Amino acid sequence: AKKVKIAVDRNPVETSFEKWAKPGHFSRTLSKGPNTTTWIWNLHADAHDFDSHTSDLEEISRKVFSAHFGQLGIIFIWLSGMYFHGARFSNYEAWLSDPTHIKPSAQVVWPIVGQEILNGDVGGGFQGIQITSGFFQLWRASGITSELQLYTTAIGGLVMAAAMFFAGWFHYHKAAPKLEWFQNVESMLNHHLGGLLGLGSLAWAGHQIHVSLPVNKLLDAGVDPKEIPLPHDLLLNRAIMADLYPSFAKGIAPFFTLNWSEYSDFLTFKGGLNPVTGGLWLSDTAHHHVAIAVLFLVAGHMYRTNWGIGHSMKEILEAHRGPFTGEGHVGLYEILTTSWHAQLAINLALFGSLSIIVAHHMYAMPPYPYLATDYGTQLSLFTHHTWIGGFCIVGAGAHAAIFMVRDYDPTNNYNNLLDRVIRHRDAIISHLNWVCIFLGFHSFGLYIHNDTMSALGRPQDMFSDTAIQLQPVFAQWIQNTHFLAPQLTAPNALAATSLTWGGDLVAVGGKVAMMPISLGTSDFMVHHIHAFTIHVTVLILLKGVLFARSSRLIPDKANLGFRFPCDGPGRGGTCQVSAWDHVFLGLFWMYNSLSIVIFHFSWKMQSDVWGTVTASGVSHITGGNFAQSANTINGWLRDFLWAQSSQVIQSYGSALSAYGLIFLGAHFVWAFSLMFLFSGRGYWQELIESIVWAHNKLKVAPAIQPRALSITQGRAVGVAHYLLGGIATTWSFFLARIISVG
Amino acid sequence: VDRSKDQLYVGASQSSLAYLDGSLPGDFGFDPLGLLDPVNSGGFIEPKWLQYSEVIHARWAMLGAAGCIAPEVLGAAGLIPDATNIKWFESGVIPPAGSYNGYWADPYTIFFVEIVAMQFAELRRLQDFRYPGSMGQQYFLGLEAIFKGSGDAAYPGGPFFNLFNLGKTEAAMKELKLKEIKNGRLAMLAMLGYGAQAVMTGKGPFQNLVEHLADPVNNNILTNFAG
Amino acid sequence: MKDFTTYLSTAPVIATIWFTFTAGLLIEINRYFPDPLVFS
Amino acid sequence: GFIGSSTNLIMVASTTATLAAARFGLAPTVKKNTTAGLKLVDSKNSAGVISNDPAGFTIVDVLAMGAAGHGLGVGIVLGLKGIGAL
Ligand code: CLA
Ligand code: CLA
Ligand code: CLA
Ligand code: CLA
Ligand code: CLA
Ligand code: CLA
Ligand SMILES: CC1=C(/C=C/C(C)=C/C=C/C(C)=C/C=C/C=C(C)/C=C/C=C(C)/C=C/C2=C(C)CCCC2(C)C)C(C)(C)CCC1
Ligand code: SF4
Repeated sequence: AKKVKIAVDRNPVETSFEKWAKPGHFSRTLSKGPNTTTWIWNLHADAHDFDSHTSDLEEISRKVFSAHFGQLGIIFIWLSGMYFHGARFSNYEAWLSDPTHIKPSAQVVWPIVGQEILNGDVGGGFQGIQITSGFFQLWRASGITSELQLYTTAIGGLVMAAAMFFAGWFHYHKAAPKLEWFQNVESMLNHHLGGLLGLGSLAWAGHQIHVSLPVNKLLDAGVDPKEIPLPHDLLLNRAIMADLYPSFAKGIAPFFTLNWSEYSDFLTFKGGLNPVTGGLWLSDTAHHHVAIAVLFLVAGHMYRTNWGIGHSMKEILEAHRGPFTGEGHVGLYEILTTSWHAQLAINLALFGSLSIIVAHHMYAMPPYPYLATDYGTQLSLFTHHTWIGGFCIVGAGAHAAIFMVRDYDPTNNYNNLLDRVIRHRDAIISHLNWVCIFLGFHSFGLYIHNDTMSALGRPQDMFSDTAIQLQPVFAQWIQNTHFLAPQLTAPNALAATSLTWGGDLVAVGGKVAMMPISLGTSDFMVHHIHAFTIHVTVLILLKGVLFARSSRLIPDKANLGFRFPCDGPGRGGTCQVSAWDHVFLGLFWMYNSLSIVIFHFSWKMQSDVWGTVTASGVSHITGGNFAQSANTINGWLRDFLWAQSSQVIQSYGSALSAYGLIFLGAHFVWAFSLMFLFSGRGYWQELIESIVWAHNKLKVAPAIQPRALSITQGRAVGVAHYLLGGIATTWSFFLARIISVG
Repeated sequence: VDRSKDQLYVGASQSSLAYLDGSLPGDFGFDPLGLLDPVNSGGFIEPKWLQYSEVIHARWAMLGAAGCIAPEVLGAAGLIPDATNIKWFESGVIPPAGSYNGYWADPYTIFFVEIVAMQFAELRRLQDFRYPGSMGQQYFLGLEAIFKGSGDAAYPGGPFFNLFNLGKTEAAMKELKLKEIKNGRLAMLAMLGYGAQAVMTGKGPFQNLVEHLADPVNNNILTNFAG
Repeated sequence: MKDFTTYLSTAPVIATIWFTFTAGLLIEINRYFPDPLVFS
Repeated sequence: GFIGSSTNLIMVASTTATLAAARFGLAPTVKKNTTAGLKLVDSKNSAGVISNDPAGFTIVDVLAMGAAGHGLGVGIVLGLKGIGAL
């Protein structure tokens, strides 16, 4: 058995600026220099396609490992900037005193060409752009009270950024791991589960118990931020902590004697929300992170490394075989330890799915104080993390297909699961095709039915709560079960996990933090639109993966590569047969689906959750008009788009006028993209010929011959501008709307 | 780990015995994580740096273990005034834990002298490891004659670092290197003991010993969890 | 150093420097001569 | 008086049982993995830790069964309190 050990090569690559001055050095095709403008685009498209530059897996792995330190270095610079701008260009200290009546702001524009109008009167004796990232609420939760603490974190971030960039250089040019080091998947999982996640959660729980809880307890009691003891005083003076939490008078003895009930004063199971801040109890989060730490530290001892005990991941996979699936999971261990693309396909799929879960769980169970009543931050965070998840999921389809074309090998996959999936791909795709048509007719068709009946003056014939009803009874049943959990199935929980299940609302600063969310006919219809749009996106992406190597149309698609434009006008025309083109079409459908998801979230929250609380009751921002209007297309066009676009198109002359400009700018970029999507390069190349003639006539023709974009780049440019314009349009529309009425 | 002396300690493994041949001082075959394996080694994880670093830690720890308890012992014996009878963590190294005012300058003035003094001492020592014998070449007020080293970074020797030229024979020098490393490893663990006991108890190392002897059953780590 | 100064002469780097300079010149002119609509 | 109490007895019993079970071939050890059928079988150990114990009981077994015993004991101790028995 190979011993798990450190293994590197000394000084593999000399540190020199020689190759910086030789563009295209990394590739044998491009290293000879440009002859046409296509070279310039090719230089950038191939820069990070490491496996296309060499076949040595060790060389690829080292480039991946150091590229990751580069990414981490950039993230630390980004984080350091956020903390720095919070320390130097914000109203955080003023906000801490009056969180409800002050708008977070951490960007200040210089006065030039009249742009200082963008420094709005956000409160706290401060002028600047109102941020929606939620950093103020994160900083308060961690117990930060002064600009000095923010400033010190920013310095430390730069030190970490330098360390990351040093590590990247060091581990590529000085001590580069060997291929066998990377292939210790058992050891990597043990460290990333027990160490990265387990210790990280334990350490953060340590910060929460000793810093976050004491500081936030005094803040929620009305204590002034400057009179709260500094965090190190809490650490060094057990007496101060024992005043806040009496169990601290007993030290760590209850933990070691298994008298864990003593810590019930700061390790709780309350549930619900803190009625002062509108966020989760921090004593609940601290117990959460303690429990998570134990779970992951246990998980980190599962795999065998060097001492006999533990599991062989190869032995687990090979054991799980059944009558219906041939050889089963044989060969997957080899694939997953030799293909980065296979690993990236799985990791992107779940990381993206995880991001979407974060979006849902954070709106329903707001973990930060004063997050719930900052409607601008709530809408932004949900939208942001939904989009990241969608983009990541599409990347999973792309890199699964890349594995299919480049790394898949039939000799190692005979009658196993991967081989058997390929051999009934027509059955898989044909059925998924039918499901999409069924879902399309019976979900979007219901809206078309409703629009027609309403236009004909037959409202009694519509699918609606006051007419033919479509109640989501299954979702309604689940809500009731979760609302009653504390009584029977979660006896030790004081309250339900979320107020969306049912019960009483929580109001903070005269506004609704969270309240029960009712599910009617309109909610039934929109959920089956979501089912429809997701299934089609899967169809496009899955088809690209399963037919990446061949089809009945192109029997030898694998030899044509992952990314090619077509195989000619023959066979009736074969434009966009390649797997890359399926990712291209999948992006549009991913954009179409997640647009409706966030429109669903925006309208539902404004109509039925968010609002002001007074003696007369709760008045929602749009007055509960989602239920009766959201069941027609005209309802969405009128009551959502037309009505709620009032803020953005009326923002000129105010601090929000930048959103008005971007709103129009994004419409422009979107329409600009249709030029690339609708046309073909053959037209543009012929146009460039005439323009070249004019430059020749004047002796000003370039030496690098102008060329129209390649067919594939024309598509890449088209979708990139389509997405940027479409998303940036909704971005401006959301922020101008919510920062104004929120 | 097997204390005392043994042919091999508890953690010794057949894997570690491939490269741990006993030549190095203190080689008891204890390398469960295999950090001294020469094959495919690099960076700071290599036999020369790791062995050099252990000796360096051992020597600093031996000074620290004796220095972190000496003021309390001499203060108890009355050999020094009670004003200087202070716990090692209250001397000003950690001002939040307490500081001593009465030095001829503030600790930040003293610290600058430490930086300059240690930069010279440390960077010159580094150059002898990177370029053996290089510290005996360039002029250093005539002191370069004692900075030639010996080819082994951890044991420079010479007319000063080996002032009384002890360990003249190979067998004698080998015996002394073993004694240096075993006292050093004991001191390193003692320093770790001082740090943990300070956090656990808040008292000095000498008080902890006195109280444990007074009533061993009621004074120990198990009873120090509570208060 | 020759290679590094060669790297600084590549098109993207030259474009960055030149446009940073050109933008700085235009911004600074509008800082000292604000709101120019006509030539007088 | 923690020593001799119910919690102390359970923790000592659980850790002793796991150490005893592993040492006498009643639980998996460093030199004995388990198959899919829950049957002990000679394993392949990369490190090959040395032990003078007649049965080849290494320090890793002590750590493995010590941790397993503490998990078993802690679950029982907290479990019995949950139902009120302890
Ligand atoms: C000053 C130190 C230094 C020097 C002289 C070199 C030199 C070299 N490196 Mg090394 N390297 C360094 C630092 C250095 N490296 C660091 C810090 C890392 C960790 C990230 C690496 C990681 C690394 C890898 C993984 C590889 C090299 C390679 C190379 C060779 C080609 C470099 C090249 O073409 O760069 C020109 C490239 C650039 C200028 C791109 C810079 C990208 C960085 C991350 C900054 C991007 C930030 C930017 C803001 C991104 C957003 C842009 C947006 C705002 C528009 C060459 C021998 C390559 C090779 O072939 O080696 C044999 C190779 O594969 N290096
Ligand atoms: C990783 C997370 C973490 C960390 C770092 C801490 C840290 C701390 N906790 Mg907390 N705690 C945590 C998680 C954590 N806790 C969790 C999850 C819980 C819930 C069960 C608690 C519950 C809890 C309670 C109830 C109490 C603490 C207390 C403490 C403090 C004293 C601990 C103690 O007695 O240590 C004992 C000894 C050690 C930890 C060993 C220290 C070893 C040192 C660093 C060695 C240094 C050696 C080196 C050679 C020195 C060189 C010196 C140089 C100048 C030369 C300490 C600040 C106590 C306190 O007073 O809080 C204010 C306290 O009453 N904690
Ligand atoms: C962890 C994430 C991750 C990683 C490490 C990679 C890595 C890789 N991908 Mg994959 N990919 C990902 C996510 C990821 N991908 C996602 C989320 C998607 C879905 C969109 C894809 C879709 C995808 C495709 C379709 C392809 C790859 C390809 C590649 C390879 C070459 C990349 C390259 O050279 O880019 C060079 C980088 C550029 C040319 C810059 C692109 C910038 C975009 C177009 C616009 C950015 C706009 C910006 C965010 C906002 C506006 C700024 C502006 C106003 C200034 C490389 C192995 C290529 C390949 O062939 O692999 C074998 C390939 O064809 N990826
Ligand atoms: C509004 C624009 C629009 C419409 C209506 C469609 C419609 C469709 N697309 Mg397309 N698509 C669009 C834009 C649109 N697309 C764009 C812009 C792109 C480029 C990115 C694509 C790219 C694309 C791909 C790549 C795929 C689709 C797919 C589909 C089908 C999904 C299954 C379905 O719902 O079938 C049912 C049809 C509908 C829901 C449309 C409306 C049906 C009406 C309401 C029925 C009326 C019936 C009535 C009796 C009419 C009588 C008329 C007269 C004879 C009297 C469907 C035919 C997928 C597919 O084929 O899946 C099998 C697929 O793979 N589309
Ligand atoms: C993804 C992160 C990562 C990974 C997987 C590795 C992996 C590796 N590194 Mg690299 N390294 C990294 C990040 C990483 N490095 C960074 C960020 C830096 C810059 C500081 C370096 C600098 C670096 C150097 C200079 C060297 C390595 C070496 C190594 C190898 C041995 C590591 C070892 O012995 O660790 C085991 C750990 C130790 C021996 C002790 C580390 C103690 C640290 C400094 C403190 C504790 C850190 C902890 C995570 C957080 C503490 C929090 C709080 C309690 C204070 C191995 C291939 C060595 C090598 O090439 O060997 C052939 C080597 O010489 N790395
Ligand atoms: C590296 C280890 C180390 C370090 C960093 C310290 C650090 C400290 N010790 Mg500790 N100590 C150590 C080891 C160490 N000690 C050891 C091993 C012992 C046991 C012998 C002691 C015994 C000890 C005692 C008894 C006391 C300290 C004290 C101190 C503190 C004040 C130091 C001072 O005043 O120096 C003063 C400076 C010097 C001694 C060096 C003189 C420098 C001049 C410029 C040289 C002039 C040379 C010239 C040619 C004249 C030579 C004359 C000669 C031939 C007669 C300080 C926190 C004191 C304390 O805690 O006070 C509150 C204290 O009372 N230490
Ligand atoms: C017979 C004999 C002997 C003896 C021995 C002994 C006496 C032993 C002991 C041993 C022991 C006595 C051990 C122990 C161990 C322990 C451990 C290793 C522990 C662990 C733990 C853990 C891991 C925990 C965890 C946790 C936490 C922390 C929290 C909560 C949760 C849990 C519980 C999970 C000798 C060798 C002398 C000689 C020969 C014969
Ligand atoms: S139109 Fe373009 S993509 Fe389609 S077959 Fe012709 S050349 Fe290929």
